[PDB]
Amino acid sequence: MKLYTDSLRVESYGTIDELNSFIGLALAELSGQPGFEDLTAELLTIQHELFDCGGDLAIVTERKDYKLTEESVSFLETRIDAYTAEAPELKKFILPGGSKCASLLHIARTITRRAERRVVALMKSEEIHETVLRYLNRLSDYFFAGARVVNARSGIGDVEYER
Amino acid sequence: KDSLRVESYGTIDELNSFIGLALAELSGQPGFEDLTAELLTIQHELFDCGGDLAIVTDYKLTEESVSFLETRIDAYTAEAPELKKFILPGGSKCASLLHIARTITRRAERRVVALMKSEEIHETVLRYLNRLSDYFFAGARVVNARSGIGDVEYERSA
Amino acid sequence: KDSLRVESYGTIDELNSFIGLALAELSGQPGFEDLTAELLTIQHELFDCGGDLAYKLTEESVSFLETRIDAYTAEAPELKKFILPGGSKCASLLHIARTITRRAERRVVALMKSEEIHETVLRYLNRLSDYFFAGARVVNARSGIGDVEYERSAIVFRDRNS
Repeated sequence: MKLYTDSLRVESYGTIDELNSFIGLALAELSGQPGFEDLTAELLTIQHELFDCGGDLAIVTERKDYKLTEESVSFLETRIDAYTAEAPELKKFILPGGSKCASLLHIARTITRRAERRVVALMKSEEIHETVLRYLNRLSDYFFAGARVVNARSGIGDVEYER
Repeated sequence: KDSLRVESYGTIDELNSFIGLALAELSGQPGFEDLTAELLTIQHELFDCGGDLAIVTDYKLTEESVSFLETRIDAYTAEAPELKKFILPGGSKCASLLHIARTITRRAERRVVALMKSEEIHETVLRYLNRLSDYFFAGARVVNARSGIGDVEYERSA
Repeated sequence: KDSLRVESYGTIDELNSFIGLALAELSGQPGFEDLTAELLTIQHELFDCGGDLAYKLTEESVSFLETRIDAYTAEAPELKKFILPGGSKCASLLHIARTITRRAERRVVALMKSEEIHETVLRYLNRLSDYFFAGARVVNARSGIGDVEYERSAIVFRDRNS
C-alpha cells in the first residue's frame, strides 16, 4: 500500500526462479509499449541479478564466489527514490492494479515479498549471502515505485483504497 | 512478527495483485461492468482482510461482504449454463485470470487456516476467502458464457 | 500430515490455471496448434494427478513429455548459454508455468515424507517442468524473438531513450 523502505534452500531458489519468470512476463508486456526503455533495461538487470541470488543461495558454496554485489542493492534504492520523485506524490494507500503493466509489476512485488519470506526462513537455519536478503527486501518496493510510475506514464491513476 | 500471520497477509496481497491484473483485463471488454465493480470492491475487502490479520492488539471486514459474495455466486451460477461435469481452468483470457485468482484465493485460505490453528483470528476473513474462491469459479464461468467462449471441460483424448 | 496433501492439490490446481492462461494467449496465435493440443491434455492429466492424491494418470503420459521435450529441444536452436525466463508473452507464460510446476513438485515431494503416494505424479511434474522449458524456447524460435540469455554485457546495448 506504500513504500516499506536443505529444503529451505531449494525453496528459496525455486521462489526466486518463479519471481524471475513473472518479471519476464512484465518485461514482455512492457516491451510492446514505448517510453519504458530504462525500466525494461532495469528489469532485465534484475533478472540477471536474481539469477545471481539463486546461485548465491544454492549453487555457490563459497563466499569468495558470491556474485550478487552490494551496488545492486544501492541501485534498487536510488531507483525507488527516483521513481517516487517522478510519480505524483501519493497521499493515499494503494491497491494492486491500474494498467496491465503496472498490475504485472505489483504481482512481481508480491512474489518478491514471498521470495524474501522464503529467504528469511533460510537465513534462520543457516548462513547465507545476506546481500541477497536486502536485495529482495528493496526489490519489492522497487516494483511498487515502478508500477506507480508505469501507471502515471500511461495516463492511468493508481488504484486507491477509499473506505 | 510470526511467520504464519505474515505469510497470510502476503499471500492475500499476492492474491489482491492477480485480481488487479484480472480487473485490468476485464476492464477492456464490455458486458462486465458488474464483475468489474465487484473485483474493485473485493480488492478493498482483501485490503481489510490483511489488516484484520495484521492486527495483534476492532476489525474492518464485515459479515455482509461474505453474504454479498454468495449472492453473486448464485446470480452467476444461475446465469451460466448448468454444468454436469468437472471444468478445467481456462477459456477466454479473462476467465483464465479469474481462475488463477481462484487458486491463489485457495492458497490464501490454506495459509489463513494454518494461521487460525496457531492463534485467534477474525474468522470472518477465513469465510470471506472460502466464498471468494467460489465467486471466482462462478465469475470465470460467466465470463466465458458472456464472451460466448465456453468452459473447457474434461474431455478424454489423451 | 494431512495438510501436505491439500497443499499439493491446490498447487497443482494453481499450476493448471496458469496453464489455461498460457493456452488462452497461445491459441490466440497461429503456428502453435501442436502446443495448443498438448497443453490441453496436460491440464486433463494434471486434473488426474490431484485425484490420484485424494489412479487415473499412467506412466504413459510421462513418456509423452519425454518425446515432446527432445523434439522441441532438437527443433529449438541448441543453447550454448544460460537463459532467463521470458521472451514472447507466450514463452513468458510457459516459463511461469515451469517454475510453478516445480513448486508443485516440491509440495508433492513433501507429501512423500508424510506418506508415500502414487509415485507417478512426481515423475510427470518432474518432466512437465522440463517440457515447459523446451516449449517456451520453441515458441520464441517460431516467433523469431529468441530466448532471453544471461548476458550482462549485452544490457548496455539496450535502448535508453528514457
